[PDB]
Amino acid sequence: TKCTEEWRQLKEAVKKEFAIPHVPLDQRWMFTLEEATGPDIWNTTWYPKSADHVPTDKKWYVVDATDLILGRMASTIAIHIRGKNLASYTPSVDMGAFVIVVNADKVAVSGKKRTQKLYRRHSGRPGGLKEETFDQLQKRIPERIIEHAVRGMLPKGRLGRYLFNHLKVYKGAEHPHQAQQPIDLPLRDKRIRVEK
Amino acid sequence: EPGKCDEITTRGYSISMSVDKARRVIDQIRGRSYAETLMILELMPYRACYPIFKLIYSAAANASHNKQFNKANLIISKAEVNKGITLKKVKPRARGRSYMIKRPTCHITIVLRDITHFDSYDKFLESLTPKKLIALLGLMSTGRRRELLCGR
Amino acid sequence: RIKRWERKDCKPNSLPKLHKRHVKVGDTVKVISGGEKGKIGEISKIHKHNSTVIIKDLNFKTKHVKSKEEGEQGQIIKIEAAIHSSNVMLILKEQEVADRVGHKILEDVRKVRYLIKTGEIVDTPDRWK
Amino acid sequence: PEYNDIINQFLPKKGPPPPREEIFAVVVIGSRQYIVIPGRWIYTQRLKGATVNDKIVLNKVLLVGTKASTYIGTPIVTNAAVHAVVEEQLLDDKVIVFKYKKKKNYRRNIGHRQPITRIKITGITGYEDYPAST
Amino acid sequence: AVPKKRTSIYKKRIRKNIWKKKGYWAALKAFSLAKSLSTGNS
Amino acid sequence: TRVKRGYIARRRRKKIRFFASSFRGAHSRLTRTIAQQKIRALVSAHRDRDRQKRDFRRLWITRINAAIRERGVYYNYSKFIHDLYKRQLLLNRKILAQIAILNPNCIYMIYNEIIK
RNA sequence: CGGUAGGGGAGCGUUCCGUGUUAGGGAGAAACGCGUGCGUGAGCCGCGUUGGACGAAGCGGAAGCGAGAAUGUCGGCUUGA
RNA sequence: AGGGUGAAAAGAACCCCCAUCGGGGAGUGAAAUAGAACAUGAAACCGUAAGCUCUCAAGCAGUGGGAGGGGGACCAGACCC
Repeated sequence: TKCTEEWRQLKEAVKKEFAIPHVPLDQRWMFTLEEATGPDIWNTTWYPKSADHVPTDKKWYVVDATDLILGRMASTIAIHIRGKNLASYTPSVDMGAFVIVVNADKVAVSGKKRTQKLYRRHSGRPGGLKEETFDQLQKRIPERIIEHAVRGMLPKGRLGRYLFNHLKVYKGAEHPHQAQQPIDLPLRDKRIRVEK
Repeated sequence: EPGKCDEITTRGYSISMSVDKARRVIDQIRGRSYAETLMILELMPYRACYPIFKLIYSAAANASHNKQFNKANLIISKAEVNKGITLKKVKPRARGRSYMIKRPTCHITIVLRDITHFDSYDKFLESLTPKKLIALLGLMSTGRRRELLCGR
Repeated sequence: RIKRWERKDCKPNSLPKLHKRHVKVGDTVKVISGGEKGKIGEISKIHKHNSTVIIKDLNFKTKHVKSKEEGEQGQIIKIEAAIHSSNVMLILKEQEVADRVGHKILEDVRKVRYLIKTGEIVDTPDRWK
Repeated sequence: PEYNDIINQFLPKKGPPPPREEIFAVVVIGSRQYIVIPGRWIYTQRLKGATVNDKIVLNKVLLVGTKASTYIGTPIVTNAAVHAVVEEQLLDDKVIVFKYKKKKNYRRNIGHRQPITRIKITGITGYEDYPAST
Repeated sequence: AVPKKRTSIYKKRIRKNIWKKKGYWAALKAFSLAKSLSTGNS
Repeated sequence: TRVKRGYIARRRRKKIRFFASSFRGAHSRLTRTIAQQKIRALVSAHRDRDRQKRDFRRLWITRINAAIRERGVYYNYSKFIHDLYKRQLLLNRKILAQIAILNPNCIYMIYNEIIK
């Protein structure tokens, strides 16, 4: 086994190297044309190569959700997860950033929604519909409230699940993602912070 | 070309034995040592084994006599079980209606294979990759090179 | 196999049918057509229903005779075969030439089979006259 | 020596495929835009009146670019005219048009090979106008 | 009572292969006994 | 003059099958079901070629919109298009969106000197 | 120049006949399976393998002449297992 | 209901597995990828081998877009899976 394994791997390396030297691959920044001049990138609509959009290279964001509007925040969050943010957009793939939400339990809502709004899950039984209010749920598990608001705006389907994971909601103010240096989120809206 | 002389296709056929019940047994011995296979087939709890065993032993004896290579070397390369020639009895049933019961048959085939026929050639290609010993323009790299035929 | 359809055609009166044929048994013949072209032999046995004659030592044909009674070897008997009359032709053995046969009425009352090209008679062999 | 030889003979290595002028343009042809750079070919609608080998100039160049790129105020830059050569006027791969309606015995199958043209771009004639790029 | 359609293909393969794996298990066990047959057993 | 059919059947049903020989399961290998499916394949092709033309455009518009919103805080696709025609400038959506990808410098340059 | 019932025009193939005991064919026909040719399509046209002797055009003729549906029908083989 | 080994039975002496059946060498033959279940041998159906590929999925199974991977003893922005 050993002999044939090492010998096989020595061929696998060489054949890997033979192709790596056959046509090369940029990143973004760049200028229209180059010394690639292979298949027509220019009259064929752009479509991302996996080499571009790897999950390490993706940007990060943090939202402090204190004294905000739940829905208005969530739309921007959804946008920044999708990648409609970015010029290089593609519906088929996720090329969007991550999002981190903190102080989810201090998020605000207009009108008489703190009592009247109901969050329902139905166990999947002949009896069990379980329905609890906004504030009642917030006392227990406030994470959901943001999380649920966001998932409703993301595109449901195989992608919808995968790029949902990118949301990171939290109860309190501090968060454990200091390593990633997540920058602050830009916010298109006038109504987004509450009157106070 | 890559083999041709690393084998002997003994094909004992018209065995009175359903194909699925033969594939219970033959799926286990696709790629084993011949010694091991014989030890398996005598202890196994199947009617299926006996005619298989007979053909394995007949095939190995055939290989030892005819092409004259060692039984300790060889293995079972390609085992294969195909549909035979079906016979159809018409049995009665309750209330006048009648249904067929079939006597199924099979065509069993076994391709044995010596390990060490093209070993002189393969062991020589322990020589590491960037070598290309260009002697007869290309030459005899014809012995199951196995891993790649990336020769553009 | 024997083949069931291909047998002697019985007449209405339960008897097989036959062909007039240029050849007789007490006869020397050259082969015109086939594998053994040009070879010169004699007729021995004569199957009438096929128009196939049997020439002694010509259709060299091997046969794997399996042992009949005991535990012994048998042996590969190289036997003759049949051969169709149309392929064979009647040799002279004076000029050593082939022919195409014809009939004539001789002074001796009987009718006989002369040749063309050195038209010499071929009728005083076997039972004889 | 021998070590450097045989391997070199067998598995090669590539050079930077040409010189290239590297100065792009944007041309309009059959009411249809194309980014177009020199020493390079394009597929278009079959040009009615054009021969097999016959050079032509495209006078609808809405954009040009280089280190210091140059947009357009109006349409066409002004006296910029792209320089090209017709290659061949072969037809496109067959597109199968298929009328179908449910249950009415109305299957109607009909191919269509649109005639196209292959053209090869030789050079962009320089702009000499409205220098943008900051 | 009665089947609505046929399983047809691919599903019947999946069903049969587990049954052949029953055979595989028996083969393993019978292989194990051959070594026990060689030496001792008192 | 009896006329057996023979040749004429499966010489066309081979051609029928040649289409469907990438299909998955029963559809690939069952004469009459292949004949049922090929038609539908061609119909979905013909239908989606016209969906293509509008859907690519719709993608391009989103690309351009995404690109242009990164300039001024209140500047937006809708205004951008009318600003193009205000200056008389016949760049179609394809080119605009593709330059926005492959050379964002050029969109910056077009954005700079359209405003004035 | 959308199109069901439905009407009109223009074609493709199938076997057989005239031309023709044509050329083409045991240096490979009919068939059978594959084609990065052609046509608006029915279809056509070249390929070298399997195959082992038949037999294209073109101009014409004649029909047991085109199938997915008939709880059709004969044969094969599944599913339930 | 159930025709077509070959021109010729030349229908497989001998050897091996082996109680039989049947099989592999040998021998015959133009051919045994013509072995008597024998000529051309389509489809369904059943496998074996290789290339890619599914175990957080939802699907009349295709279609437009196409990530990543693989080619064809013929160096293509071409073509195929």
